[PDB]
Amino acid sequence: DTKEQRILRYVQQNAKPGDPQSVLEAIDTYCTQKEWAMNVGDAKGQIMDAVIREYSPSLVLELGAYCGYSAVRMARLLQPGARLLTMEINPDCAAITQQMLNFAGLQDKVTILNGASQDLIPQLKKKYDVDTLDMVFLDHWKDRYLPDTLLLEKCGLLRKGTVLLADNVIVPGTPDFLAYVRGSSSFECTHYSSYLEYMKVVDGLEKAIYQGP
Ligand SMILES: O=C(NCc1cccc(CNc2ccc3[nH]ncc3c2)c1)c1cc(-c2ccc(F)cc2)cc(O)c1O
Ligand SMILES: [Cl-]
Ligand SMILES: [Cl-]
Ligand SMILES: [Mg+2]
Repeated sequence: DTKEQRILRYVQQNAKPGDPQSVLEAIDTYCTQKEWAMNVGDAKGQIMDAVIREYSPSLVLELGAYCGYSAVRMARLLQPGARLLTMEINPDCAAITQQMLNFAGLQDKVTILNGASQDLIPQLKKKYDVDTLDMVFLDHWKDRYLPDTLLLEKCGLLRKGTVLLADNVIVPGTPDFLAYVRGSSSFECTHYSSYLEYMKVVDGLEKAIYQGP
């Protein structure tokens, strides 16, 4: 019996089906009071919400769903018809995420793909009928942020104005990605200082807006 299963059960027993906000609150309570977990959390979550509301993206890709906290956070603010694709390599966590979204009533807005970003990204166009992405949320292995950004570009998935939003650019940190986007003319970057989920430790989000070649 895992921490992730305990989080899901806590949601199911302490939130209201179909009420995404109650789901977020339940997860944040459990992770504050019972067991820490690597959800983006409320501090960084509020910044995410402000970004999502600014851009109202029609198609979002998330790398690293975990238990679905960020997927619930984003999907609850998407406009009608807008969609989120989220990728998760750990099959147990993919299943938790699907159940989390089902409980939240967000399952028609989100597709949870069980697999590795580097395998799935090149299939997005032909298999998932993607043209280009409006926003990408990076929250998977930190050493994959840079390679998968470059892969997204190679596959023609970025357009002028695509918003990349990256978790954990301070802790654990993603130093190659951060140096790269901040030094590249193809990205316009902004740093949003915040706190590591459920902890009094500084962390932050980076927004990197793609500008084309
Ligand atoms: O490391 C982190 N997250 C990534 C991660 C980690 C483990 C497993 C997976 C498996 N999921 C996965 C992987 C690769 C993938 N490829 N395609 C899809 C896909 C999906 C992903 C993380 C760590 C901390 C943290 C830990 C400890 C601490 F002290 C402070 C902070 C805080 C966070 O907010 C974090 O996000
Ligand atoms: Cl999350
Ligand atoms: Cl928090
Ligand atoms: Mg994270």
